[PDB]
Amino acid sequence: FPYEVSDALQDDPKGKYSKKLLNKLVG
Amino acid sequence: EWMPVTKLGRLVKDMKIKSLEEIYLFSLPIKESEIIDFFLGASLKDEVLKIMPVQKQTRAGQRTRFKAFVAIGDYNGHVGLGVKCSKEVATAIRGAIILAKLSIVPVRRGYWGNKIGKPHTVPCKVTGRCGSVLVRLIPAPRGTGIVSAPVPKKLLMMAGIDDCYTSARGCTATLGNFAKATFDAISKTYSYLTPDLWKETVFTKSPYQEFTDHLVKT
Amino acid sequence: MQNDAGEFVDLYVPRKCSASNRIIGAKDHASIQMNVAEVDKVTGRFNGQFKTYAICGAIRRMGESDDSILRLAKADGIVSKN
Amino acid sequence: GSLARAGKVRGQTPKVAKQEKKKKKTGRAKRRMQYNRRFVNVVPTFGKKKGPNANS
Amino acid sequence: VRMNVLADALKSINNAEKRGKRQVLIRPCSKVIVRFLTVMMKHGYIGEFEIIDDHRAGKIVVNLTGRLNKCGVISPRFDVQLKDLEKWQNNLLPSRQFGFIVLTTSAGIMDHEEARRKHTGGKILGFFF
Amino acid sequence: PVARSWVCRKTYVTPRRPFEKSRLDQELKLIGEYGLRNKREVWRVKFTLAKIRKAARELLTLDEKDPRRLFEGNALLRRLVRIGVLDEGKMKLDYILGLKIEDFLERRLQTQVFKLGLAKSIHHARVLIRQRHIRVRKQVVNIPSFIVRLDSQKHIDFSLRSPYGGGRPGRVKRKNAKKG
Amino acid sequence: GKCRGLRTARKLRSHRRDQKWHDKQYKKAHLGTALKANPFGGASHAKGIVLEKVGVEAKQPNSAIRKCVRVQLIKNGKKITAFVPNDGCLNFIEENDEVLVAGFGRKGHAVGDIPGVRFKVVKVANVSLLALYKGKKERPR
RNA sequence: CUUUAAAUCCUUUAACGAGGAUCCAUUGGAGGGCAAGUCUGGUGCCAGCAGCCGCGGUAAUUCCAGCUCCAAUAGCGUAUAUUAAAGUUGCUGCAGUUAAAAAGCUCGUAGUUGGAUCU
Repeated sequence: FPYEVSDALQDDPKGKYSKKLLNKLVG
Repeated sequence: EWMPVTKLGRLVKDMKIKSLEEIYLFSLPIKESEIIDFFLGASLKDEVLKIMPVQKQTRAGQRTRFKAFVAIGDYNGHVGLGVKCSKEVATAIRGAIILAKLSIVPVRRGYWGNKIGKPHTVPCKVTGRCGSVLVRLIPAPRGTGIVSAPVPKKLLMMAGIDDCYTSARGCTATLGNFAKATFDAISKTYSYLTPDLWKETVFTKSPYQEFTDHLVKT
Repeated sequence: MQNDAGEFVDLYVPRKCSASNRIIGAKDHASIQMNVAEVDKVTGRFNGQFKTYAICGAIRRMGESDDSILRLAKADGIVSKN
Repeated sequence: GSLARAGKVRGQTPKVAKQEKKKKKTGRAKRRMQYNRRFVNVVPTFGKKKGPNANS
Repeated sequence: VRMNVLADALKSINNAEKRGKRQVLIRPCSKVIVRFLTVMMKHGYIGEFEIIDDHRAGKIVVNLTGRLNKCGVISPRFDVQLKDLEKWQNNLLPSRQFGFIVLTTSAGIMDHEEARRKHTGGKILGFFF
Repeated sequence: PVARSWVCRKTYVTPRRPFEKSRLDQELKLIGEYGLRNKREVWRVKFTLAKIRKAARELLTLDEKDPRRLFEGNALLRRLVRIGVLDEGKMKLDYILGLKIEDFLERRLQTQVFKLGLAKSIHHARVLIRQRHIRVRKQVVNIPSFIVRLDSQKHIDFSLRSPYGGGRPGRVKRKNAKKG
Repeated sequence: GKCRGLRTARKLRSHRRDQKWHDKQYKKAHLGTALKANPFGGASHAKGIVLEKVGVEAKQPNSAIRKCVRVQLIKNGKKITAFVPNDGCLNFIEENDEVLVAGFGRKGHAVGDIPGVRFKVVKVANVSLLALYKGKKERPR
């Protein structure tokens, strides 16, 4: 599991990088 | 190891129920994902369709939960779709995989024209609805592929459908409603009465009736 | 459910409601399969045979399961007349 | 507003010359190289996210 | 007022079939309704029906085998040529394996497959599957 | 007025979605497996198969005894068999819909030159054809996309004038032999 | 509901004709006021003389001085505000010189921050701005 | 040589012609949509980017550059018109309670549509 991307998402659900992390988790 | 907590789980674990289709025949709820692991665990593939951050306004800030949409299914006529909301993303994905396994439905496949070989497309035009999202599946000729948006395409490929035409109305940007409408349309394939299904239903003994002795003696 | 050669290609063959001839879906958890014991004509005892009636959840929801099962039993001779 | 700052950042950045590197292949050879990279030999595939331009 | 008594008949059959009822009362009856019902019955979609003879206009009691997914009318009765029949039956029918388009034809009221067999067009009355 | 003809036609179609990972991977796999120059070759073969499928579909909507259906389906099936894409056993229009793009890609001159042992790889096959080393029957063929017919398959040889197939060593070998 | 009659073709056609005028895109295309009001007069590009250089303040969420030029089109004499896209590219334009201007990309609509600007400078002194920016060409003296 | 009035071009010989085969492939991009780097340096709500949402106020994955990557490729970007996407003109096939919307209400001509029935 990519815990890196999920943890960065939980750091900022609406952050500047939130869309990129959400797209990364999808798949 | 797996210790079942229901009669259906025990019957499946004890090699008394031959296939998942014997459970589907009696419309029995499946409450243990280990049954699905027992029957299709060697071919199930899951994809995360979306992680969606939902927020509840609280007195101090916004509470944030993550909603995972997971489509599962072997590419041979079974598919499920599960949605799980959790504090953490990994927990949401695990729970959504479990819920997708629990919601796996049989998929009926038909022929567009002539019936050479194995079925490739939906048996007829079917429609699924979910919150203003309407998804229509139309039988397509051999080799057409799936003419659909990416989300219904994922669900339909995971359902073993080879060729399909798709029409979508409503707010398909709502990925959850899109996925649920596609799942509903795919589910309606086996509930649609066609003339080949007019032959009188010959009832067989239920799993809870056929193996009652095993349940009592256990 | 058949192909050109003649082999059956469906994954399974779903049951139909005994009251409406509609297909009972694989997720119709309100649907039932009542088993009605059959009785020896002379002794009045359970002879091991039974009549099976599958009723979809739609009929049970509208309250018609009672009358539907009564009609099915009457047609089978389990329920007498008047 | 004032138009005085026009080529401000572009003029004030340190000019760094492009490094000399060997030419890349073109046409069928470039696509062959891409195909080999993506499909033929791939070791780090163990269920984790790897991008073609990952800096980590 | 009431135009297209066939539309009323088909909609009543549709609603009765959706409600799960075993019999539907159709009034008024007409020749076109009877021929449409005969077309539907020859394919096993409705089963036997009876014409109650009033002295004004017919009534019909149609027994309902629970096979009819949908019976509908097309209004207006568009004139249909043989080359244009595939488009109609691709728009109206759920599959190429089942379902019929009813046409009134100089050779009678009949489904699209038999219209093809007789090599003839007509006016679309309705459909059922 | 001119004595010229302006009948010209585009041989491919660009995909609707430019950046789709699954399609990019499939096309790159085809390119690498068959030694294609670019994505336009994949799109050209895809367009050919698409037109064939459209014709077969339109024929399958006609009556089975339609004179036009019989004539044009027979012609289309004969054409598909002639290039080896279809087998002679499957002479029904329903088997056209079961054809793949790789079926047509096998019948290129490049694929056949590689598969007949005349080249060590598909890229060697392409550069051999482009360098006038390959002939079909007695015609020196120079086009990698030359679709080999069924009866032209056994006549792909190595050219009577190429250094590999009949003599006259090339520029490099002659220069080196002159040097020493 | 809508009319479904074998002889309603006139009513259907007339209703569609009338209700097409309630479509913004159709009415703009087929009314003629937009073409009269369009500074380019339906053209994709136009030439003008740079009247002056102006700085437009970006809209409120953003803070910048977008470097535009007031130009006057040769074909009709209208005064246009045209954005100069890249940075330092305003140094290439000099007042009272020829400039080729295109639309800004939204078919007569302001783009992004720059308010009321729907044109961008494409060429100056008959050499493209992209060639000047990359140093491929220089201003003709 | 051939071609052609005559030529050119293509084809055909022959001679020379490749190892940074320097006989050098570009045009756009790398936050999302949408394939591809929260790598390094600079700038610091400036300059600029950005079709849209947005990025930039000292760790900028978005600007200016270097490296790397990826999209198409002898082609690629931009503007504009147009078609599909648009079931956002709806005949197929849209809407009208509250999102835009049923005339204040009736009559009423043209228009449109009109019940069963005749081997």
